[PDB]
Amino acid sequence: LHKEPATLIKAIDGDTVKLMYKGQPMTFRLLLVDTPEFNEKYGPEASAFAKKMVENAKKIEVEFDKGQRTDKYGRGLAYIYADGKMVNEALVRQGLAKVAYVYKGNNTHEQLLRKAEAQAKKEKLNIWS
Ligand SMILES: Cc1cn([C@H]2C[C@H](OP(=O)(O)O)[C@@H](COP(=O)(O)O)O2)c(=O)[nH]c1=O
Ligand SMILES: [Ca+2]
Repeated sequence: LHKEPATLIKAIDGDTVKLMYKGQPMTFRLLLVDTPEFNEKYGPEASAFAKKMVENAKKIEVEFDKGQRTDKYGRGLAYIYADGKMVNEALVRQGLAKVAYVYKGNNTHEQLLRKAEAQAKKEKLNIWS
């Protein structure tokens, strides 16, 4: 996989964010994770964590997987990096997201994320508390 440039337009919630990619505004949905909706338990904390991450970053990057790059709602599907750290992974590692929506052929970082989930679960963090 390859990291590509993007810039932040606006934080949205734990697992979606608005970025400019190839010069065009798009909403990205983070691959392989599910954060709680803002209205649910840990939703506000997931949103806050994801917002801090992308707002503090000097460099945002988008990494597509091998399969579909847009979902049925026209959201981009990608792994999002903030100053080299994967947002998808960081949410999971903090117990603010579950590994989820693992579809065949867009699952390159599955085992990396499951390893983070296991560690979050072990330390009983947030969702796992
Ligand atoms: C993460 C992801 C979500 N989706 C679709 C599945 C779900 O369909 P449904 O809306 O029919 O439940 C929805 C979940 O996104 P959200 O968790 O943002 O609601 O997005 C994909 O198709 N591919 C993906 O990789
Ligand atoms: Ca969600």
